[PDB]
Amino acid sequence: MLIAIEGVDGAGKRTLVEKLSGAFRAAGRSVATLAFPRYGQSVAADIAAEALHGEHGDLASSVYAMATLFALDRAGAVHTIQGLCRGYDVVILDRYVASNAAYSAARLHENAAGKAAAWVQRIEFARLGLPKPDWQVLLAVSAELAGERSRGRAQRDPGRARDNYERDAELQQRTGAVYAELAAQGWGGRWLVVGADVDPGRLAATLA
Amino acid sequence: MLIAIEGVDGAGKRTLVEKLSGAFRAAGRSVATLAFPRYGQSVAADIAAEALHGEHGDLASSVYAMATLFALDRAGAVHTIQGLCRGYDVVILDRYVASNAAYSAARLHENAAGKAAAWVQRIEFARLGLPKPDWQVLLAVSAELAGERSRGRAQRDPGRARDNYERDAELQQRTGAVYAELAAQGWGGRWLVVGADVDPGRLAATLA
Ligand SMILES: O=c1[nH]c(=O)n([C@H]2C[C@H](O)[C@@H](COP(=O)(O)O)O2)cc1CO
Ligand SMILES: O=c1[nH]c(=O)n([C@H]2C[C@H](O)[C@@H](COP(=O)(O)O)O2)cc1CO
Ligand SMILES: [Mg+2]
Ligand SMILES: [Mg+2]
Repeated sequence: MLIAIEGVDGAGKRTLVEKLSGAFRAAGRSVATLAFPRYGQSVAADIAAEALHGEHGDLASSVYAMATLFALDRAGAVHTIQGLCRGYDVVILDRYVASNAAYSAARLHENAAGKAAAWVQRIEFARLGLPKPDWQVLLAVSAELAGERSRGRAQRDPGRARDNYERDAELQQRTGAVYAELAAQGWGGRWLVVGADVDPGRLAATLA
Repeated sequence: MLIAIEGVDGAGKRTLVEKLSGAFRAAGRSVATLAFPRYGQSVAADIAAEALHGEHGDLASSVYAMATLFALDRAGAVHTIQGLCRGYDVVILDRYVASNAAYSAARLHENAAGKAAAWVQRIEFARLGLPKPDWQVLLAVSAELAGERSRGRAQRDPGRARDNYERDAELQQRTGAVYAELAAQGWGGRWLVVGADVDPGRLAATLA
């Protein structure tokens, strides 16, 4: 089974991933995890990160260019995803194809039914062959609370300064609204919306 | 030996490549050839082409985004280049790293000493590890004559319509001027400037 954890920056995805993986393991299932962007593992992922922190000229100014780098990152991990799925019972991902739809739609002030989300659909799933997730969990959180966690993370960790997207409070709010639409739409597969208080044991029972 | 054939669109590079490869073979050396962008062989190369023909939203509007896709294309062919160099005596390329410097510098109205050309240097050679060419041949031609060949190619071949760069006569002229600077500078390795009348036999003797 392939599970994707989605949400805005500072929503608390990586933590939910560690709590979830533990719950599945306390249930007897082997678990594997992968996080996108795969920093350090692919040039596409790295150039993208550097671009969000101000490098590579006008790269980050193009909404479609950024989406492409993130998609090229995933395209390079297809065999790896399939391998993990064959050998493990559960595979949890920290962000997946839906992040590209939500952020791209939000940067262009479009909704989940817009052209950007449809573009991601056509390129990543149909063309690049990334397998659709069995489940997509949306850790819904107030934009204010999320931004607060992102700002705190930057204050206490020099190698964790916020990037362009994280400094745009408006983009984070719109992205939140697009995510909520994607879920109700069942975009790319079935979704499950949870909050900060979601119980890891029950949650893992819903996804089992 | 690694040889790169550079020049503006319609300069006549592919033809010089077929005439050159024949001259080396008539000299007893095995020859191998590769052309960039590697259309059909890599997603990066294909998205780039589609973008130049009007697809993928605002992608082609970013100078650095296009340069990145072309570089990602090459990055994926490094092992292939090295393999060809080990097994063959001569390897001729239809366009290589210098095209990214010339076109990028020209789109930004910079010269060969500008930041764009320096960026390509840092990312493709130093970071991605593409081997520098032993020789870089610049097929210098009048911008007018080149554009004339590009327009004729489009009239007689439906699958050969000009792309964005080819329709910009001003970009083609500036790109020509940047190329001439790159050569005099010996950018990326030694250069050889030739014209339409260059003799394939002698030329191949200079590169032998
Ligand atoms: O496909 C994507 N599209 C996309 O826009 N992103 C965004 C989310 C962030 O602002 C950034 C990477 O974020 P992070 O390292 O916090 O997961 O890029 C991330 C991905 C996944 O790679
Ligand atoms: O690195 C590059 N940078 C770059 O700007 N180009 C340009 C030249 C063209 O206008 C186009 C591809 O051209 P062509 O198929 O005629 O070789 O992209 C081509 C390459 C090589 O890939
Ligand atoms: Mg982030
Ligand atoms: Mg061309």
